[PDB]
Amino acid sequence: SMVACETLKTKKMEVQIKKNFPSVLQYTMTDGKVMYGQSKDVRTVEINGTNIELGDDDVTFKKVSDTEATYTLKVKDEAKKIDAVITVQITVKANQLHLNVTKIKNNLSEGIPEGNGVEENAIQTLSFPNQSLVSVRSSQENAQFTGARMSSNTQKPGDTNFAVTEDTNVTDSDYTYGFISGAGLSAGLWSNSEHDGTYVAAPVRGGSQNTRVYATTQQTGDATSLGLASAPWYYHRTVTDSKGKKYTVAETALPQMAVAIAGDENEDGAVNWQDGAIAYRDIMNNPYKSEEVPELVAWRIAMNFGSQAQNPFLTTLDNVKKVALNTDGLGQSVLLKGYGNEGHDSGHPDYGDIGQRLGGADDMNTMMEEGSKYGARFGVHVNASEMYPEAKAFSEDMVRRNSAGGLSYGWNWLDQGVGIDGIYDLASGSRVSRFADLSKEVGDNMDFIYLDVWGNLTSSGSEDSWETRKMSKMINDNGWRMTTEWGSGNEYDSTFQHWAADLTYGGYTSKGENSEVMRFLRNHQKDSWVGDYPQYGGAANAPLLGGYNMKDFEGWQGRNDYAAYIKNLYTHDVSTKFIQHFKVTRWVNNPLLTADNGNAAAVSDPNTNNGNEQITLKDSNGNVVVVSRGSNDTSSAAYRQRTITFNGVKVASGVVSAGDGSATGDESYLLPWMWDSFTGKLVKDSEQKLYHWNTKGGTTTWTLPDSWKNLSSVKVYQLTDQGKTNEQTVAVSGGKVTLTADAETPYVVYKGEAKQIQVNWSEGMHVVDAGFNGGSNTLTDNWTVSGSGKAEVEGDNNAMLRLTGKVDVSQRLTDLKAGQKYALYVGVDNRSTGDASVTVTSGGKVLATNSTGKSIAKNYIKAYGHNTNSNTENGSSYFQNMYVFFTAPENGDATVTLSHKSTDGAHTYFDDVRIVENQYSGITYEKDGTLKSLTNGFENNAQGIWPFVVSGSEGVEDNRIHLSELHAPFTRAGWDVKKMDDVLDGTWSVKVNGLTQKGTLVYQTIPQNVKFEAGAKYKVSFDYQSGSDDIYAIAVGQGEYSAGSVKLTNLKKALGETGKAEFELTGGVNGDSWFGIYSTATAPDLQGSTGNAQDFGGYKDFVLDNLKIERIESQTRTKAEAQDKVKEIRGKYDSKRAELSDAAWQQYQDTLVKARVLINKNGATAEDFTKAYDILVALDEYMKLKDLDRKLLEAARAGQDDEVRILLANGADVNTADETGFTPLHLAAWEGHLGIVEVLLKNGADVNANDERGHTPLHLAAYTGHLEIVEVLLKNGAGVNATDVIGTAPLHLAAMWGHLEIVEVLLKNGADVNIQDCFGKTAFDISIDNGNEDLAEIL
Amino acid sequence: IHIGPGRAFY
Ligand SMILES: [Mn+2]
Ligand SMILES: [Mn+2]
Ligand SMILES: [Mn+2]
Ligand SMILES: [Mn+2]
Repeated sequence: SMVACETLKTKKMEVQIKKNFPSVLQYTMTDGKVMYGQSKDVRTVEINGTNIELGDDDVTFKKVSDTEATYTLKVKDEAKKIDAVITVQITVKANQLHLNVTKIKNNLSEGIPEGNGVEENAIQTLSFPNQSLVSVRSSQENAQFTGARMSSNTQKPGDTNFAVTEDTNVTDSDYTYGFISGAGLSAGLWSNSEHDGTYVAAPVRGGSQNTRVYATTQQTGDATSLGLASAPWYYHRTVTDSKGKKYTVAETALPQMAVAIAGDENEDGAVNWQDGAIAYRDIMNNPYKSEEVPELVAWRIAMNFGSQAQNPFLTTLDNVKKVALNTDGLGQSVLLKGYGNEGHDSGHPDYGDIGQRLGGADDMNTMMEEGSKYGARFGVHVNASEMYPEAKAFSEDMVRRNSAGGLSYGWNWLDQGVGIDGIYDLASGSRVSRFADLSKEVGDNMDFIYLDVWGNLTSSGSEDSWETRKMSKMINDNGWRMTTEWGSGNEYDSTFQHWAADLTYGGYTSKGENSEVMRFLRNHQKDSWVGDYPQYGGAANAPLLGGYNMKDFEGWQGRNDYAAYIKNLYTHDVSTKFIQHFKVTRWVNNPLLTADNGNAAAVSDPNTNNGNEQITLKDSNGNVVVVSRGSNDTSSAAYRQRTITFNGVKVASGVVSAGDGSATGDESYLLPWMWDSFTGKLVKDSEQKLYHWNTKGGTTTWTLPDSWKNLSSVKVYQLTDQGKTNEQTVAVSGGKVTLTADAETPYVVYKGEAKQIQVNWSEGMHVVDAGFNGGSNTLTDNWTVSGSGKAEVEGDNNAMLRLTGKVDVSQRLTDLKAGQKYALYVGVDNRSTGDASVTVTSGGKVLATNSTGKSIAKNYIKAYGHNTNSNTENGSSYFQNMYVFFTAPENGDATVTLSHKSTDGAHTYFDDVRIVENQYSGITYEKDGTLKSLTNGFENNAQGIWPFVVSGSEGVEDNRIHLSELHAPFTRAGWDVKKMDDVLDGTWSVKVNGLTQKGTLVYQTIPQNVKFEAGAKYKVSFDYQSGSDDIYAIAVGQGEYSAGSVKLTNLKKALGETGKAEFELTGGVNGDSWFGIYSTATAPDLQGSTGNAQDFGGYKDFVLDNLKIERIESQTRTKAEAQDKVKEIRGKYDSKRAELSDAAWQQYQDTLVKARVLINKNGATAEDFTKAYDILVALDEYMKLKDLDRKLLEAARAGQDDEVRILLANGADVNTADETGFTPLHLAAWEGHLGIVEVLLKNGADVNANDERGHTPLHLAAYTGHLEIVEVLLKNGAGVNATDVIGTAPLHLAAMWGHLEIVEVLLKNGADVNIQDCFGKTAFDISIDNGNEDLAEIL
Repeated sequence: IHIGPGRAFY
């Protein structure tokens, strides 16, 4: 007969379900234990925020089998435009129940119109308000609720734990995770809901706020019932872009929810959320490829920036092999930041554009295929929030616009970033097509995607969980694992968070996930937690499960310390990863959870670890890991003490070295590494190993694992960048082993003799060991050394080749395409006066050769391995790439030789031999090996801004100089507020972005790139665009750049119209002549532009293209003419010995001696006599200007208003500085010559000019007591709050004497009284110390 | 600490 309910049953449970609605009455387990569903007649369906209560005629039921039932719900509301038919299936399997919405029929629409058009009357949201799928009563024994919300704050737990009492009153209380326990059963609710709600702490959106569980209380007899329901689901959601265009986008997935009923799953004698959590893992969503996370021991970033190609793909593969040797083959995860376009923050959002200067898609695939053999996973950094005009994806529709209709501007660095319209990008199918472009290039070789900045709201004011879910789906659909930037971001699909794994970022409030519930469930699936960083406290003070601590050695934020990188892996990452090979089963006595933070019912046990924190983890093979805290009191030394046991045997003990690098610990471990570096399956008994580490060093005794108990000895190896070294046989006595270790030195333990990991250095690079990673042995096995001098592999960080004396280092070139053009470049730092060379030969015949003398330019590339902060020698690095261009012979025989000619004793450093296919053919030579012509349109640059090299205007930086790319009309002058062209000719140019008012060199040529012969004449020309007048100048110097040894020619404005520059150059006596671009002290004309228009306008920029350097015919001279010119120059300046500086006399004497050597050499010719004469003319012109500058500094000091005007009208530089850095303005302000101060400033003297002590002319004027000069300086734009080297401002100097009216004019102009010097003294403290009570009276 | 082109201390 007719019954109102049915029974669904499994071997583990029976469930009663209502026929009139998809509700459960109760779950009965085989043991007889019961869990309630929804005891009340609740038949509510919410659609588009409208509640519709269903009647008996609105629902039809069908029992499909003993494990499945189907419901058809008629959901109608004429007033609110709702007429739907919802199909719901209820399935049961084991102890799990699933409730899925399998079909949604809309009787008010024909679906979504083509192109994601607006579906009118669309079912946007759907829910079952107070569905109470699982419920607990106040009348039940130990009725509890446990919830988790998102917390990125180390001091604020994301958990809540409370007893369900009669006073419990909740209504749609939203949680990421929710668990109810009562009467011996526990259950959690899982939903695929994209709803965003209540959170504890998160600095961003981007799926941080995803709450999927709704808790509600109802009255059930005289008891209070707490029921769990799903949060609402999105179906056909209507969204709006930044232009006001509306779209309807289909569901990411159909609505799904589930429960899993647990008993005492961990057999600890109690039933709580932890039991429900073990069961929950069977129903919960698992991030795509989360199964490989325990294998990723070595995370790091390989960095590329600004056309430099600091880390080409094949170099990254070599670093993978170096890390594999040092970790004995542990798994790696390499994030390629700058894989595309010109590097990092270039070419966004063109995901398919693989950096051609890195080796393109071919070398990227070789790196990924070969790297996989070593357990290395690769992934790329992408941006879906900011774009650049150069990117082919850049269009008007892609542009995010504000309410006013203007551009939503991002950051300006290399170029101006513009915000992407995130809603358009999703709804138009644009982002998905760009990811498809990348998928076509990488195939199935790439492991992950790294999504930067998602959640910071630069793509739109939403970037919700619904948006993040669609984003994660298009990425996962391409076989890629999801990773993101922010600690809290993408809770549903992310396996890694940069601001979680890199603990140095953003402080204690913006870290990884601070939840015991979340980390209990997912610790083994993600690197999204809080690791050790004592500084942050709370969760960051010695977490028992550890947490990933990420370091880098390949240029990310200038990180290059390989030793520190490896030390870090062993300090924190090996144990964190070991722990991730097990799943949490029990977690008692958590000190972070208290009654005060809403965790009164938190899991406690005074019979477990003395009432202190303990975590029990288990694997699928019944292996047990137990992690214990020494003390639960933070003021106790034992709070940081941790014991790890593997199957009851101690494998780790002690305090870890502070994650913040502040204090070293004492922790030692002997960890069993049982898994392969691939799918993490168990290795064979032969291949089983243990990793040993002793922080302080010394001797420790350990019990070996059970399978090792009957061995008589073990094989112990020390791990290095060369692999396994210093083999030791260690005795095993009673299944115990004694190990002697050096402090912070890795060791690997085997049962027997272990084989060396096979490594073939520099695969695909046409040479073996291009980076010199093969040790001293590389110079015997791979490279061949010849000569009387020495060849050595030097450097304990990034190994280089170091040559001394007459020595040649050669190697045969393999896999070259016959007849094809190649560029071969190599990093070179020559400290010797003797030539350092690179030569390509084919059977004793030179194909191409290049050489350098002493290196004259320090390396300022932050992302580069050998920048001037890395110390190649004597606290500096002059590493710069030296090129040879050749055609591969039909013969097939080619060899590279790196050599040193001198017997100097001084060193030459070589590194990274790069042979690459390249079409550059712009260098022509004379009959003798010298330069005839060099042309460059920058269309075929293998790497960097060659023949130029980046200078030190920003120090060691991610330099705002790169090769700009054409994408018309967006890169052209006229688009938006853009007044300058990015490109002048062809597709590429050299762009300088906003490096104005630096008063120093921006970039320069170097003799290894373009050699100017001594006395020879050259015509240099180029096409340019400059934002304002005299903001950039052509600089011409000899040797290492020094301020006040360079010839400067200010470039006029060429904004939107290409200018042409041309000048003549005479090669200096030492052959070290160069030309470059100099940033003057002159302020740019912003033409009334405001905000971002100042940077996007191009007023502060410099673009250079179509460089032409050609040797020119000079007027021929006889020996007589040259000898007479010697006499002329000697007649002029021989007497001037005392007048000029000692550095100027040696420069004059050097040039004069070298010119006379050319003249008087036996068998000298007309060319030698012409060169000698031209050197003397350039010497004359130099000495003339030097004399005028010295005379200007003497006229400004002595008080000669007439002479100052005369000298300035003739040629004397207004910004000339003496030995201590005093400009004529400094000397005029000090001595008290108001007229001279006015004259110099009228001409264009630098008012903010610093001497060696950091004193500006205002400091000098304030100290002396020159009111008149103080006022005129401030009027011209002098820095009122300018501080010297001791941090002394002009206000302090005026207070020192009692210059009352100077203090008045300073304070009027905005002098800050709060300014403290290095000794913490204000102007107030300096006045009281000198006995000036009248000055102290003011403030 | 020196301040000027002469021999002035501060
Ligand atoms: Mn239990
Ligand atoms: Mn190297
Ligand atoms: Mn060009
Ligand atoms: Mn660019």
